[PDB]
Amino acid sequence: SRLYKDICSLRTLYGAWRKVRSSAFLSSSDEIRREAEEFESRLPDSLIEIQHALSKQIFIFLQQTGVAQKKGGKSRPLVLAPIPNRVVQRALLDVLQRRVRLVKRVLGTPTSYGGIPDKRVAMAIADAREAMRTGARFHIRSDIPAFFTKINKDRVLELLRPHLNCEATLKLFEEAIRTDLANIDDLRRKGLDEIFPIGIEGVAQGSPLSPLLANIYLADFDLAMNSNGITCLRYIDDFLLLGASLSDVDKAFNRALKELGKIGLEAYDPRTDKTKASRGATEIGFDFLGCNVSPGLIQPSEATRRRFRAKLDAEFVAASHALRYNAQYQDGDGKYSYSSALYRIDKIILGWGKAFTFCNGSQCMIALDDFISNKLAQLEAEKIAILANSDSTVRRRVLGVRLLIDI
Amino acid sequence: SRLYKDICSLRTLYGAWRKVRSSAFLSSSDEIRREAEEFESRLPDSLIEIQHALSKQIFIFLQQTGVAQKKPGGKSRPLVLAPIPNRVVQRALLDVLQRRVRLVKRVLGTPTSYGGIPDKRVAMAIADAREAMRTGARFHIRSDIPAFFTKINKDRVLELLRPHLNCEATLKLFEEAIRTDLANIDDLRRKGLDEIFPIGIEGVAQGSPLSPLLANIYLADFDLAMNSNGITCLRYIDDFLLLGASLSDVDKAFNRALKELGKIGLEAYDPRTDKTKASRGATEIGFDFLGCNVSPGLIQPSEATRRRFRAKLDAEFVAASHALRYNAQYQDGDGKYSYSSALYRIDKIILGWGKAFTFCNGSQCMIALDDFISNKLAQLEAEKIAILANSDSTVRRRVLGVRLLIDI
DNA sequence: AAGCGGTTAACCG
DNA sequence: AAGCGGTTAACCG
Ligand SMILES: Nc1ccn([C@H]2C[C@H](O)[C@@H](COP(=O)(O)OP(=O)(O)OP(=O)(O)O)O2)c(=O)n1
Ligand SMILES: Nc1ccn([C@H]2C[C@H](O)[C@@H](COP(=O)(O)OP(=O)(O)OP(=O)(O)O)O2)c(=O)n1
Ligand SMILES: [Mn+2]
Ligand SMILES: [Mn+2]
Repeated sequence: SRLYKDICSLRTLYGAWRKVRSSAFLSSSDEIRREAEEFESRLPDSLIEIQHALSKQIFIFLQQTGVAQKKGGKSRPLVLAPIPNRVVQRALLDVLQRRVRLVKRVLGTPTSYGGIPDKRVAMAIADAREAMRTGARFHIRSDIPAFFTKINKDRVLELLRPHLNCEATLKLFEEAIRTDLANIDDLRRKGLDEIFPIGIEGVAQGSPLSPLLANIYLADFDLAMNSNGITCLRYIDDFLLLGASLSDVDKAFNRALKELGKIGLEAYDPRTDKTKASRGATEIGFDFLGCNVSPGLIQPSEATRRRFRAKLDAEFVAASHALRYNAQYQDGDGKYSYSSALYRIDKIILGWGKAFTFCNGSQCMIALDDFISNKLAQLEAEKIAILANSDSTVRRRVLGVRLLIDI
Repeated sequence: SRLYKDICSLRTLYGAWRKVRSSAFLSSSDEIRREAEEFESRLPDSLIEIQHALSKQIFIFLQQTGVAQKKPGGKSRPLVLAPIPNRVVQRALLDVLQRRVRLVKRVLGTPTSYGGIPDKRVAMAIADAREAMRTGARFHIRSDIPAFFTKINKDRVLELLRPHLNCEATLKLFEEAIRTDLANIDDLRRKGLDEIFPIGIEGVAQGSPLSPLLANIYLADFDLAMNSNGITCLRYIDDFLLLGASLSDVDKAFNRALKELGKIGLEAYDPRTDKTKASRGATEIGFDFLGCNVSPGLIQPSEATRRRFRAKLDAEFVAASHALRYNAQYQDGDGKYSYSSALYRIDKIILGWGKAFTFCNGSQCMIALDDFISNKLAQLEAEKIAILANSDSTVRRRVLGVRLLIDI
């Protein structure tokens, strides 16, 4: 089977591993990094082993580890797997997306944008604002509660059996999407087992296949909803319905509830969940994918700016505490030294402002820059007060220039 | 042959490629890493091509590029930049020669040799020297070989390793790897820089992984001869220390060293004529070795090493002051030299340097260097307070180094 | 247009 | 103790 042969090819497996290591080497978890160093060493052989197993069809997905990601909703069920699992999983995604028509068709879908190669949030935001200015005068925006968890692996499998034409790739794909948690007993003891995809409901959050799986799951939804003069733009779970009449979108959301109902999914009702979903005249402006889409103006959603000001606020108080602490105290992290804090704050402004460069949030950005400018001025004066009466050593640990005598 | 089989191992080759990739991917050179990313793409095939060729013995080293590199003094480092396949096969050769060749493992093994050897550091040599002093070595001569890589003779190196390798194919690969062929030779000849590069049998390429091992193999006869008759010779690459009970014993040793070096075509800086490259005198008073000042009681960074550090730090502060003035009036700033970014980098320079001399015990000069830092620092604050007193918010953000969202 | 062997950003050849 | 897809470090799911 040429499809299966691609999966066992060393070009694919090394391509996949390149993708996996790019993450592992940066992992906060030392074990993941070191497991990757152990895989990077013996690299020709460490992938040939997998290639060998895959070829003789005796590859074994190792038991995973289910952890709880700090989360509004229930702690995200993060399924962390060994490197060979992640490598074989990333391999499957690469071969599926270049060789399977249904996959490329699902990637092709014009109204789907999340987790699709060559597709970005900005493109959706553009299409949305294009629908207004073509007769979109009202909206509903909603998302699927616990989407992955409610995804059914039996429906996933049944949709994929036709377009696979390789019973071996079917077995591999089947084992790829199972979750066998090795810490299951500890997880039962905390009463946490039930949120993980240990049964047929759910896909592993943390597998590379799951976003494709999700997008395949809503293939039917995407088609049904783009009809009746109602335009639906979906990024992952989030869907924006755009229409001429409030009545029209209201009915469409009702059709959506039935459409997601067939496949086990609900959708936050805008009137019921104003903080999770939205409804109204597209003119008032609406929040979508972190932007506020007004037809005159487009900018990051207030919540995104709020988050950003809160992260900035935290850093600045962190610095102030440190400036007093470093004076009169020998030990400091030095992360919060004036030099380090400003350096972090500068790169935070870079990283965030870099993603919103498409947005024109200038009235808001100037306020965010006004917030930063004021915060910067305060700390500067705060430190000069302390520096005004300070010996060289104190200023050194305050400013963040290490002392050689203490190394 | 097991030796050659080893070199044609894709695990051997990939190991070599990993080390080459780590260097090329951080390379300042536009050309060099572009070449490396392309090799990382197509990686599976990129290396089998080399493996096929190595197994077939059809492998061809490609033409290299010679670069005279400005060095302190009028001296130039003859850089030989090679294509990625050259570089991979050469690191492959090094990795195999150092794990399978008995002579090679013995040369790395020698106790008195420390440069470019795995599991070996400058401190281990400084420690060995102090012990020799503790057991009665009260006088020393320290010297260096001029242009050592340039004067090594490939034919002697081949003669030394030919009995040990036991494979004609390994020997042929080694000869091709040692050899230098330059694409840029006509341009160098017009320059007059052609002679510096190892185009001839004399010399070993700088920028080749093999060349540091070759030098250790070349000086192995010197290492045994020097460590005799009450004299301990400790060598890191070219640099050598002769340790003895009496000045006469060290003086006699230097003459012996020149003779051992002379047979192999090498020479040493004279301790009386050149203060910078050789020293002579009593170990009880201090002497410099490998950037350390080795006193029987105290070890510290050497005075030259501290001057470099003081200059590197001074440069950083000069740049910071200039940018302080520039980032106020203009917007074309580099930002690397903004107050926040400047102070942050200086801190990490101070980290890395103090980390290098943790094996030293002298605090007096560390304290004086700390004082100099605090002086330049407080000056820079004076310069920042001044500029910012007459400043709007936009200038304050450009000076301090907290970029504006508007300018993204 | 910037390379190599090595060490706990840096250091030594 | 920390994962995934996608995009010009971050953002969005
Ligand atoms: N860091 C990650 C990783 C994966 N996903 C995936 C899994 C979710 O099922 C899907 C939908 O995105 P949501 O943020 O809406 O996630 P949930 O549907 O789980 O949350 P909620 O119940 O709050 O809608 O996106 C995600 O959102 N965020
Ligand atoms: N950055 C460096 C420093 C040194 N070396 C190698 C090649 C040199 O020939 C050898 C000896 O180091 P020296 O610094 O003593 O250099 P030279 O012997 O070439 O010059 P000099 O006459 O100044 O001693 O170490 C190197 O490859 N790269
Ligand atoms: Mn959701
Ligand atoms: Mn020299």
